[PDB]
Amino acid sequence: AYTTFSQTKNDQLKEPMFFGQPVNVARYDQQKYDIFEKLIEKQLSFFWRPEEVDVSRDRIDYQALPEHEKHIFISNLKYQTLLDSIQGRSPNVALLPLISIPELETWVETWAFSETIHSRSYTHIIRNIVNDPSVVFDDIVTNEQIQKRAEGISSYYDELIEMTSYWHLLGEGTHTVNGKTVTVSLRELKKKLYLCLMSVNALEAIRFYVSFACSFAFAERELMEGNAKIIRLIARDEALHLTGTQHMLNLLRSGADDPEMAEIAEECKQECYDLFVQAAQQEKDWADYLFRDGSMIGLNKDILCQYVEYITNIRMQAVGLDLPFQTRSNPIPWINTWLVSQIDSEVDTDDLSNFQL
Amino acid sequence: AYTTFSQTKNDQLKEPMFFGQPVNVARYDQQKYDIFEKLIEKQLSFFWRPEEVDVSRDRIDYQALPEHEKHIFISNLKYQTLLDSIQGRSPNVALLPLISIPELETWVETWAFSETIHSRSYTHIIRNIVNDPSVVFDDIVTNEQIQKRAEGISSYYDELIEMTSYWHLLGEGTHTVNGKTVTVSLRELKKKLYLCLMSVNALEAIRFYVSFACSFAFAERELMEGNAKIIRLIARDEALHLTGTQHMLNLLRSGADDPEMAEIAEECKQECYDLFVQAAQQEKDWADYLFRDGSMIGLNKDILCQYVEYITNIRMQAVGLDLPFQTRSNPIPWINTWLVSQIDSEVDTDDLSNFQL
Amino acid sequence: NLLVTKRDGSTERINLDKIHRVLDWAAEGLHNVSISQVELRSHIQFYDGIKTSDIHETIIKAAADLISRDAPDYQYLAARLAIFHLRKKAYGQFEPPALYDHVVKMVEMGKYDNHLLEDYTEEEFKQMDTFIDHDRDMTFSYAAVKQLEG
Ligand SMILES: Nc1ncnc2c1ncn2[C@H]1C[C@H](O)[C@@H](COP(=O)(O)OP(=O)(O)OP(=O)(O)O)O1
Ligand SMILES: Nc1ncnc2c1ncn2[C@H]1C[C@H](O)[C@@H](COP(=O)(O)OP(=O)(O)OP(=O)(O)O)O1
Ligand SMILES: [Mg+2]
Repeated sequence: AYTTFSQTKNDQLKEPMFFGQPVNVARYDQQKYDIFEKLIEKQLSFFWRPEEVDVSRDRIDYQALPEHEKHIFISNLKYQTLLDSIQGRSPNVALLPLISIPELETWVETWAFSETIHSRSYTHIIRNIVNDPSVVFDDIVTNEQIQKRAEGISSYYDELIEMTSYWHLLGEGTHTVNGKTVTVSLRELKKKLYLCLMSVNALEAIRFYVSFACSFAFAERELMEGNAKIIRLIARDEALHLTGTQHMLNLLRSGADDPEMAEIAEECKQECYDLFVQAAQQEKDWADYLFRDGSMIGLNKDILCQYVEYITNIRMQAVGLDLPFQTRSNPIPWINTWLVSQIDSEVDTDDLSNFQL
Repeated sequence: AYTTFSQTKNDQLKEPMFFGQPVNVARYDQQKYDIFEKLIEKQLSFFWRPEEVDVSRDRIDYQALPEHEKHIFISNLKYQTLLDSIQGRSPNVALLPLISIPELETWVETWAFSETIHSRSYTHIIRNIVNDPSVVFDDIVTNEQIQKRAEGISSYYDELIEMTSYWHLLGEGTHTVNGKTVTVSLRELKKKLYLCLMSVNALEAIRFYVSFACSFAFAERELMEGNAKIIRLIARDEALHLTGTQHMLNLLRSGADDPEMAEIAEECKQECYDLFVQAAQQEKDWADYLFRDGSMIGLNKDILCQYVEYITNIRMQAVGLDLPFQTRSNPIPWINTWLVSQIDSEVDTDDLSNFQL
Repeated sequence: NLLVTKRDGSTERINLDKIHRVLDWAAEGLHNVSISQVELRSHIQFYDGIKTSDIHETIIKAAADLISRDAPDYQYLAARLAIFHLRKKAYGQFEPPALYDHVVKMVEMGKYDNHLLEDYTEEEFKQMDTFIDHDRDMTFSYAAVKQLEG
């Protein structure tokens, strides 16, 4: 059973990242892993609000766009709104009952909070380029080309949340719930957590960065620059976010935090590879919908798909997964600039006399 | 079953605050109840970091304190750390799975995040007034005068989280779990939510403000002034927090959101009254412990207990509960400064001639 | 561990409960006053050997300056505090002496007129001491008391 303030006085430095004793006292004078304390300090320093960015010029640029470029921009915006809509609530719902050290708990809430600023900034951009935002928002849930990708990401979250409730209500063991038998395995829960973090890592380090290329491709042509200013701030947060999931995954995989997890991480290695590869294919599939009605200067279906394979290899290698695509140089090198902050007249005849022609 | 992104396209303006369809798309262009959108905007505008406050001078003031006043100060700090430790995680864990409108979901996540800043600032204050912060932190979980109210406060949260898991895992109805019969009533879940929010309202609107009196009483003596600046910033957030819970409670009690809920709110009126009365009594006993070894200029058991009765009547009145104490004027009026932000020489003889002496 | 200097010159350990008792007495029955306000507005600077008579004069000033439209009863809290201080200044205690014993000492010191003893007998002085109601000093306002001692 989960408790908001566990009664036991435990040395938090010796607890694992997850599944240990629920955090009681929130102290920040010490850390087990100081990576999360640094991520908090850094995310707090990046704090920005959407309204403090000038986006007034973006309505004119948007309405002046060709119809198929309106499609590219507003579709990449709807997909962005969807992903960070999930990301606003999910790390809080899926991870907070499992975390057992205070620095990781506070980071997850800070991580989630910064995502709500993203959700609010999407509403800010939308309400300043279109005439009725309701048309844009209502299409996110009903558009069949969008909501398909939503259920793939949310499933890993939902399944981890469900197994977590059983593990809290019933504990580990074989149970019978309304006749049917229900087995609660902590090893299968640790397996659902690790798979979930892998899905989120592909979401924030591959899926969103494919979206960043679209927003910044308009900016390289000096268009939608108010949007680009916000997306650049969002990308700065997203770099902290994916670093968090990388460190969690690598600490779990190496067994430094939980030896049982090193075993479990190997049993998922194939699922994780297929998980990341699938994400890349889904984003390549999404690219086909963006350019269904035409392309633009500097970005088409081929270019964006090459960046999907380029960025996927980097992310998968960072978490110890095999590279699924061919080696390739960066197809859009311009994106890197967005994802980070007397004559000395004296003569000596004697020296010349010491010569032989 | 809880889902991080519900597939159904629901008009979010017609959903209730709680127990409706899980929020899917996070939009901020419209609200059902706009009180929470204002709370978000106001909390986002209050964003502060603990390190931006100078607390280095406070160590000198602390070490010069009498021996029993070090205890008064440090006990109120351990209690503060505990309450905002619970408040850091609990609104996210206890409320996010139940919320069904986006503005209330995002507010709860902003509310929770702002509480983690408080927890971080307590680590800041502690690290700058005592020599070993471990001495303060390790005492928080075992402390007898604290852990009594700690387990009482967390219980309302823990019980709501548990019933929520059953309601998501099993749904409403009479169930059998390993032989023992388990009844899942949505009406009983709506009752545990209302009781929890009442407990949280007393937690943030009475318990903390009794603590505010202690922190600011030292500040009126120009002592611990770096602490006072942080507690003042905390008090500004704490006013937003209790306003959120007040609007939630009143919207539930008035039945605007759920016709069933108006009836349920009446069935709890006596339990809620006893809830607040117990909290007020617990704090008066806590006050009796603070001054066991002496008092200080401007604060003793009588003064603080009078403020307990004063602030309790105010809070209970705001949520439609009967006043348990006698009417009283503010015993510490100084606390309000911390909780809220020639000759026209011309003559006319003819006009004067129109006279008779 | 520090010491305050009493009115009789002796010293004892500083006890804030003595101050709480005085103010609770002076605020007794009054509406919308605050013991905590008077102590904190005093900004009383303690030091080892601080005179107890200077301490009291500080809280009188503090309570006197809190007279406001929202808290008019401070005019009586500061007055009761000022009468108390004035009793000690002239008598060393709270209760005034007998009317005869006082006039005797005062005419002897040349502070009163000589005729008081010649025109009234001790039996007559004791009869007027029964007229006196020393509790009527509790009906003054602070402005009245300052004009009295001033
Ligand atoms: N031990 C103490 N420490 C600090 N302040 C004190 C103490 N005792 C009394 N006081 C304060 C309370 C009063 O408001 C103020 C005047 O006290 P008062 O009783 O007139 O002085 P005293 O006790 O030295 O003379 P007396 O012998 O006439 O009582 O001094
Ligand atoms: N009936 C009363 N009339 C006047 N004052 C009263 C009465 N009852 C209580 N008091 C208050 C006035 C004084 O502040 C306090 C007692 O005064 P005082 O003799 O100075 O005691 P104290 O606290 O200074 O101890 P000590 O004088 O022995 O050091 O009680
Ligand atoms: Mg005395």
